[PDB]
Amino acid sequence: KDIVLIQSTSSLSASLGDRVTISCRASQDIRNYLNWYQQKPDGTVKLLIYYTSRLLPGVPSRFSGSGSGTDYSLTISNLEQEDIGTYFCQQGNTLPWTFGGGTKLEIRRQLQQSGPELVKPGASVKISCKDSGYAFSSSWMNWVKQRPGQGPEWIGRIYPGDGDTNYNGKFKGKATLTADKSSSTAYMQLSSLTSVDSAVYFCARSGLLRYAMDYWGQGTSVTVSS
Repeated sequence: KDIVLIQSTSSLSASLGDRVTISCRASQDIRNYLNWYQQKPDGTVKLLIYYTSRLLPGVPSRFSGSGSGTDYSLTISNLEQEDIGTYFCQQGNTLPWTFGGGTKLEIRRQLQQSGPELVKPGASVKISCKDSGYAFSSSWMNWVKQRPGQGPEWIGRIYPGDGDTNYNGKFKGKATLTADKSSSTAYMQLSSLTSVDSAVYFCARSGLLRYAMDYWGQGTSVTVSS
């Protein structure tokens, strides 16, 4: 079994200025390889904390991370408006990378992806991700699935340099990852689509830390019609 990540609280509201603390739990000691992403109401994703407690450039100091072994947490010392969205943890100890179920936080009382697609059941789609950055061929391009309400799912990755890939077993016969160095574009084809495939798919890069995706595409929504 892949390491399961749990975020016991899936919905929490609070007032501005409030101290907010979100818990993440792993089914096995993930040796401090734990990250936290923020997804704003518009669906965009961002890596906030990596390796349990390291803030990424530009994150506000009101964010911190704690924990070890199997128990981790994210804390916002005083909630701000821009802090609204959903928070997902993710383990980077063993492939496939797995994410928690997300915690939607509310207030009480370079990666350029292709457009949305609508398809009939059983049809296939090939979507793209153009990276304007200089590390396209020297980084890993990861892909993530997000069904409305569920936690993201790491589908697999590809190293544009030599075309090597690493898939999540669940999507092996489902996804085919390819890239193009001359155009700095990573492609993902999803075959024989079912209603279970309707979702938003993200491309996200990693390089310095293969388990933490620090740059994300805006996401492409694929809908498998009735």
